[PDB]
Amino acid sequence: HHSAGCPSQCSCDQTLVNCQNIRLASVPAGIPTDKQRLWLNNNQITKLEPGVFDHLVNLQQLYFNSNKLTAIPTGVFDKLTQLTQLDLNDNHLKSIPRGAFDNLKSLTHIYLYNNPWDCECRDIMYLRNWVADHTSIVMRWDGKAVNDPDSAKCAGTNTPVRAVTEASTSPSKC
Repeated sequence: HHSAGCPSQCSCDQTLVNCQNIRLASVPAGIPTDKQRLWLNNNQITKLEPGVFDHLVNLQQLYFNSNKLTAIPTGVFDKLTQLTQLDLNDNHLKSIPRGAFDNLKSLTHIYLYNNPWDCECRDIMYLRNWVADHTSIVMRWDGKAVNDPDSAKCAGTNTPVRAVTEASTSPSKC
């Protein structure tokens, strides 16, 4: 008999696929394409499969904070041209691949804080430049969203990623 599109581990609103807080180790199959909001935060997702969000073209809000991501496939957000809010805080990200955010032209809020950004490695230069060119959308949460471009910080030293000088980075320390 006919059932709803919703992943069975998750809960669904008219506008929201709520998959937060359910100890997921991977992104569930069958996320409906007509929803504008996806919460995958506070899980234990360690990887994003290439192509996972490609059909989710109407998505406006994607929360993926407090997971265990160590890398982002370069083209993973390519189809999310409507996306206005993206939360990646509290993952294990070390850098963003060059051009990863190229197609995210509607973003008003991106959250990047509490990731071990590796500022000794020259791969950090894409994120450095991107933050520096989009400071008005870099946000941290403190009750409400607060615009703070210094909130993406280098692992260990806590210096802002956007202040990193290329000369302090190395291509062989990666």
